[PDB]
Amino acid sequence: SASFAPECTDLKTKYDSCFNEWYSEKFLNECSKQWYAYTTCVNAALVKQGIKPALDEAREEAP
Amino acid sequence: PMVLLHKSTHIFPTDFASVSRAFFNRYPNPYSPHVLSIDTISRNVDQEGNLRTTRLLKKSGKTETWIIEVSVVNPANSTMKTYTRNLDHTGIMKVEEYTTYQFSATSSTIADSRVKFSSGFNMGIKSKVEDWSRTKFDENVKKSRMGMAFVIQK
Repeated sequence: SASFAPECTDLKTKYDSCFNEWYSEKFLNECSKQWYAYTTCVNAALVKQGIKPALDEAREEAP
Repeated sequence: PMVLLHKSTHIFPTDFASVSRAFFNRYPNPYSPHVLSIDTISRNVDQEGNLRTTRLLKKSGKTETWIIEVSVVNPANSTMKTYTRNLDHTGIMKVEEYTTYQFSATSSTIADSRVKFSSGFNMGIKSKVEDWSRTKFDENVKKSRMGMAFVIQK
């Protein structure tokens, strides 16, 4: 399973494996460290893709 | 706008835990080559003890589309509800899918799915046809009145 941002894909796998264990055994929030890593990467990627084009377009001036 | 609903039922011969974990680990598989990425936006244990999850998929086709997937897992009732819908191209068509998984008499997990396809272009076509009919009506009325004046002239 990939991610919309490739740099996050490995942290995504590291969260997914832990959550699979947590779900299969315990639940049927102990994976909070990999969750923090993954959500930080995904938040940064969302910021980049969705916001920055507008800023780089609005940065067009005599520097 | 235009709405259509279809329903189907499929029974997985497995436990609710296995089917639910499989739903959460569906890709990649040879039967779904169009999915390009999945991401977990939110996941928590609600006040009622149910797991609420919101994931974000991206898919290709004939060209790429974002999809939101909302899911609730009640472990006490061994039930699961899933809902999916595209986030972009919503003005063209909106495809929503709602599925309920339940679990012992047949010892199987029943999944009742219902998909609602709503296209919004039904009004976008009507608006252009409306402008077209207004133009044609003006032209034809002018031509007919001018012909009537011409024949009064004789």
